Amino acid sequence: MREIVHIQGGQCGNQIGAKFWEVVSDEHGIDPTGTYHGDSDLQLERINVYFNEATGGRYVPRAILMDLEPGTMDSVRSGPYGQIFRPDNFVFGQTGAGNNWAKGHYTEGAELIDSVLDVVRKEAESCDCLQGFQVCHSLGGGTGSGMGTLLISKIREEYPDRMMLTFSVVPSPKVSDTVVEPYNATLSVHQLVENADECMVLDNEALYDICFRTLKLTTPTFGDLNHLISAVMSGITCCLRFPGQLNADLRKLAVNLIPFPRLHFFMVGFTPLTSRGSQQYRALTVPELTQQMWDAKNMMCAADPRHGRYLTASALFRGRMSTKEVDEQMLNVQNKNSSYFVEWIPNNVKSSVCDIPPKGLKMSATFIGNSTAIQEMFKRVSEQFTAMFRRKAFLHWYTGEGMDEMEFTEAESNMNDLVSEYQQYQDASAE
Amino acid sequence: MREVISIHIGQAGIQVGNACWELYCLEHGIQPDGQMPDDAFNTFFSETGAGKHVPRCIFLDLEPTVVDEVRTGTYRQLFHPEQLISGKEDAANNFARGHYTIGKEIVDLALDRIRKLADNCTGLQGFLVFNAVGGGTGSGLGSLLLERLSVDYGKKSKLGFTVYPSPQVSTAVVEPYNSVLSTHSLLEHTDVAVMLDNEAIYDICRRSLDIERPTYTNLNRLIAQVISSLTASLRFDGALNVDITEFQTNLVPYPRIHFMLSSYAPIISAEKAYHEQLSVAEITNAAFEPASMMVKCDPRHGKYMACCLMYRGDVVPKDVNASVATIKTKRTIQFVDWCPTGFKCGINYQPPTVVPGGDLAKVQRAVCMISNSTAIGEIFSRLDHKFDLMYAKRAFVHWYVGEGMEEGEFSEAREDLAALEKDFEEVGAE
Amino acid sequence: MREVISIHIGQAGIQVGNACWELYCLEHGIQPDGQMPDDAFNTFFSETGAGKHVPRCIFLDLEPTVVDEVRTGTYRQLFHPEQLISGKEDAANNFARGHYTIGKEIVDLALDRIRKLADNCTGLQGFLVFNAVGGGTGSGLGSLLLERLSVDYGKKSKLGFTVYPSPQVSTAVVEPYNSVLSTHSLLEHTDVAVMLDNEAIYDICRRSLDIERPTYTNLNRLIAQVISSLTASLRFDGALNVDITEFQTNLVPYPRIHFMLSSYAPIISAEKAYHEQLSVAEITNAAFEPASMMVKCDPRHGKYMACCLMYRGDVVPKDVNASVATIKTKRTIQFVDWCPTGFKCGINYQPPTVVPGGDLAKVQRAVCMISNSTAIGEIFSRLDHKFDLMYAKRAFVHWYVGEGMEEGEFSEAREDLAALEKDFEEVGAE
Amino acid sequence: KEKMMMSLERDKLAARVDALEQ
Amino acid sequence: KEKMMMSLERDKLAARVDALE
Ligand SMILES: Nc1nc2c(ncn2[C@@H]2O[C@H](COP(=O)(O)OP(=O)(O)OP(=O)(O)O)[C@@H](O)[C@H]2O)c(=O)[nH]1
Ligand SMILES: Nc1nc2c(ncn2[C@@H]2O[C@H](COP(=O)(O)OP(=O)(O)OP(=O)(O)O)[C@@H](O)[C@H]2O)c(=O)[nH]1
Ligand SMILES: Nc1nc2c(ncn2[C@@H]2O[C@H](COP(=O)(O)OP(=O)(O)O)[C@@H](O)[C@H]2O)c(=O)[nH]1
Repeated sequence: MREIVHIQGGQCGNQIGAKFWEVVSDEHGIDPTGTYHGDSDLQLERINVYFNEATGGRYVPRAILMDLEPGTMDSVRSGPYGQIFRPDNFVFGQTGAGNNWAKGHYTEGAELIDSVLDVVRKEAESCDCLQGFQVCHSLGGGTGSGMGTLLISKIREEYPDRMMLTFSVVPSPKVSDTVVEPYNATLSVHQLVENADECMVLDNEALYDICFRTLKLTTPTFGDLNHLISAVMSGITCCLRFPGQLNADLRKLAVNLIPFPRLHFFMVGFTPLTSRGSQQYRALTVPELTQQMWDAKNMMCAADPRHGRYLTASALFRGRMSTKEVDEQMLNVQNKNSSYFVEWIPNNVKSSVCDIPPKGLKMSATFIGNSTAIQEMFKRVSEQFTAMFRRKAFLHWYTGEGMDEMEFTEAESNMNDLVSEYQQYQDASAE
Repeated sequence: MREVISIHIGQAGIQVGNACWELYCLEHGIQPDGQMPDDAFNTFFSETGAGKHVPRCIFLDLEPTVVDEVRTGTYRQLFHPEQLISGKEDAANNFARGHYTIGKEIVDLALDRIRKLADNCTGLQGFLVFNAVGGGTGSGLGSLLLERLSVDYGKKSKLGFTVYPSPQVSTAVVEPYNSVLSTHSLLEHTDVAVMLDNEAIYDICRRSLDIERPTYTNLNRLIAQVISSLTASLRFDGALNVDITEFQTNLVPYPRIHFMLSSYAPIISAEKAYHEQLSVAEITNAAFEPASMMVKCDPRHGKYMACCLMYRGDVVPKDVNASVATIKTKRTIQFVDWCPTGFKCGINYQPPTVVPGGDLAKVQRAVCMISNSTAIGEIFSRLDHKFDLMYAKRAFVHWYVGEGMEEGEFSEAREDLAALEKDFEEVGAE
Repeated sequence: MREVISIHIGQAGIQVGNACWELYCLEHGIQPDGQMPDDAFNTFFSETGAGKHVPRCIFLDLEPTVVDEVRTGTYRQLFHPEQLISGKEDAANNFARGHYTIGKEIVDLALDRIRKLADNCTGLQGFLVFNAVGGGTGSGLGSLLLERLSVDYGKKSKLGFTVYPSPQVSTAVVEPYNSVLSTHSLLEHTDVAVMLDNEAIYDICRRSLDIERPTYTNLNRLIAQVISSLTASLRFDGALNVDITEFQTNLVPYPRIHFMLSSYAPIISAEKAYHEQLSVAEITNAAFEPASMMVKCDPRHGKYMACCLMYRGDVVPKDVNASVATIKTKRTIQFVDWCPTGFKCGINYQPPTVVPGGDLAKVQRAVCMISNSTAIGEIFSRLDHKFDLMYAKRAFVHWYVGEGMEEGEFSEAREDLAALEKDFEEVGAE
Repeated sequence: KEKMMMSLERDKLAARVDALEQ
Repeated sequence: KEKMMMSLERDKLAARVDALE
């Protein structure tokens, strides 16, 4: 009865949202036609967190798909679970943003934002109680980043107290897809710092590394990356949907994770990610799950935790589990890696337990870590943005959209200040 | 005639209440449907004309999931549907959220139902408040409810069976914060506060019951056994009857000092049972063992001020007198110089009932030793620095500020806890 | 011998009369055909030589639809076809339309049929006028009928069960206007006016009956139960019999102050029933709770002047005396300094009958607490500014003027309601 | 512990100073 | 070091209060 309003933005956001809704429908026993086919009371007990009931047994996702070009959501509708979404929740433009955050935020986003907020308000007003909004999108893209930041600002203005959750696909370190990724990321991070209450960072190269090393897949398409992201998205909120021995809602996770308002960026990971060959060979135990969680390779962010220090870390376990086992494992990890954990926080672990594991898995565990390691990700973004902005390459595309040059400097200053605060709390000594 | 109103606040409160009410239903023969196939149930149950017995309890939570678990589980036809009170938004481990913004209407409705319950009681020994010091629902809403109860009901004895954060192991981050806040709140409202630690009960289950994977169900079963032993004198007759009012008079030396350690004995599994005598002296020694205490607090560091023993089963006053004489003559146990007696023995002829499917074995004798001792200042010393370590950087302070708190509230709470430390030192020293 | 004539004016009047007469038929065993397979029905029904019992009621409305629903429904062979009086054109929420132009011939025929009823009654306890303050039919025609009844019958007790507009929720726009007009009219004609609010009864249904979608049928059933409890002492014997003439003498201190709040207890569904004992003390406390009050007016703001209790079922005078003593000792309940007793208790041995298809459970005890208190001035204070805010712009005034009204009538009604406010303040003050 | 006690004392002194300035 | 520095801060605040008295 604590509803969540899902929003997908851009091509990557729409694909991630489609995969996420496929996964959630699979978990809740929802067929592509909307009818419940789960044969489980617990699936329907808290289905209202994501779905609303239709005239019959049909369940419509509380999702809003947003884009400036119709091709992405045409593909979404052609997908296996494209028919669950209400056709009114597809808000599309006609001319897509050419990877231009200025186009997606000021010129072409201004017209579509009214319809987007109309749909968002219509979905929110139907909710009995609203935990918040979750926006899945990709930094480094025109329509995605632009429309997402604009909508996040609008929703923050309309619903200040409500929780705001962000799944941002930050551009990868080594191989960049588009050239204007540093501009788009720098402009979007400035908005996310001020508006998004909780923001979680994903990198495609980190996803590729984890799916090639742990899953040991040979030809990983974007579908598999979306599968991992969707697994994290489901596992973060399974405590709202299922009974838990020690449940923790999104607001509880945010309170236990965020020490100071600006330091709300998190890296996430899902366990157990097991290769098909070693599925039988691996033992599903609490220590094994914790060991896989705390591996640097398991992190879905490019930034590696060993360089930084863990400010906080929430761990949401799923399955019939021993709270003593979980707590002892968390304490043992903190004691063993006390160098990597902040000294001025006595306990850096927020453990939550849910009694319902995902289908097929006896046990599972999602990890959400606020660590100063993300400082290096922001620093790399700065090293690219400053270098390209010095020569003002591709600046005229943003300038012709009615964007002042001073906005770039302000965004860079904000992101550098965030880096500075991360470093200050990384090297902060108690007393 | 000896009615006691039970309040269960937060996830921990409701989960220990599940075990407590299962234990009471088993003890009094009440089926989960509500009725049983004299008048000893009147302490915890009020009977209707239909013959069905309904508990005098109130399940309070700002989260709906935990209460809906009870609404769906076996005890769905036992409890009163309106007595189960559920919120809409969880406190999110924010004492401010549970005490200033969300908790207002919920606690108002809680007072309404508590009033309906108290109007149905001829006598009223007091309230049994079971919450979790260290969570927004438990800390904030429980503190607000206790404040309202102190305002309106007045001199009724409120016994807070609080669960405090463990020294090293924990599950939350702002737990020292809201623990300090709740401690400042309940220093002046509850009459007797019983301290409990999950780490201590986990250790108990590991070494005694030989459970290598203890869980909250086992912890709550042990706590329920402790509370049943505490209340057994109200429901079942026996030599040396003890009362709820007698707890404070024999146990609280000064109004500020009312936090108490609890230890149940024997804690033995079904497998190793009936292998030793389990005599009165042995079980008393086991109860006084530092390991058996349900708080991570070595009693050897401090000095016992008062010790109330609740004996259950085939126990004779001479046996308890000899056992307490041996305990006094024991040199490891050290008492304060100003309390030459320091002992309150109370026996009952009802042996502890064993929950089927539990790990405890059927023992014909049992001891619940609840002690006021100055050693408990150690746990307050631990929370006093676990708090101040974050409060130096003002970490997570904005979260509490957002729901109507000030830095002054944290300052006042922390100063009050330091004053409590000083008072513990003052009473402990001659 | 104890006949009471029922009048139902307007849509609300007829729709509450449907529930009332269904309840009376169920209570007295009258099948909807008209006859049953003593003389307790004489209060509400007059028996014919053939054995068919016809109610002493009159359904008055200027709209044919509501009356035709009764003429076509199950109760078509019960009521007198000419007693069902139907108009041609609706009053269109216009007090002037219902009081000056359309209502004339209708009220003439109404007095004719009312005289024919009164000629068939040996005794006559009074009139029960059920209308809707806030609509042309109920307000205008009802006021005109009340004036004519006061002129011709004289001292007969007219009890008006009016449904006033709710504070915030409403269904009409000129409801403040015609409500003020009708209140000015009925201040000087009715003997005891009982206030009812749709918002308050909706709250009662939502909280007590757990109905998330309350409707007019539910509201009318609650009103019918209240009126049946009010009339129970006329039809069934019991200790402490209370009469219609006794209502005013023990309830109306001054002729102007005769507006009174109503509260029924218990209001519990079948599922929630037999979870509580439902003792006399508990039901009395529930009746005195502001939430159970059938008017959106917190009694804590004012002071109680008189409280008449109608108990139904297995109630003993000792229990009612203990309950009323507890109420008097209660600090929250505040009475006027000039009324030391302020209580009129009356018991009856007939439990309230349950309407099949309703939500109320079969309870062996029932309380109807009808109170004169100075808090009621608050609703008049709400309507007094709701009126003048519109009246400053003279909005919708031409609609009233067209059917034979003047600005002087509005001014006089507003000044009269202000005088009523002043009277309530003066009676409340020492 | 002594540090944070003295810090709360310092905070109270600062609040008193601000009140005096007002 | 931090204790002595912040104690000096306490002493300065107390002296300021006394001066303002
Ligand atoms: N002994 C024991 N402690 C428990 C149990 N369940 C929860 N706890 C403790 O209770 C604390 C949190 O309780 P709650 O405040 O009620 O959690 P909640 O219901 O989600 O409410 P908030 O967290 O305040 O929003 C945790 O830190 C646990 O240590 C239990 O079953 N047994
Ligand atoms: N409590 C309750 N109130 C009702 C019910 N039916 C109607 N009302 C109220 O009655 C008022 C209007 O009644 P009427 O005047 O009789 O409506 P009408 O029959 O069309 O006549 P006019 O409105 O005057 O033209 C509305 O404002 C409603 O609030 C009912 O079933 N229960
Ligand atoms: N994980 C994942 N990432 C994607 C997908 N599609 C695109 N991306 C990445 O998202 C980044 C930004 O693209 P995007 O913002 O969606 O383009 P836009 O929609 O036109 O704004 C690109 O660099 C892609 O590498 C997908 O299906 N899954």
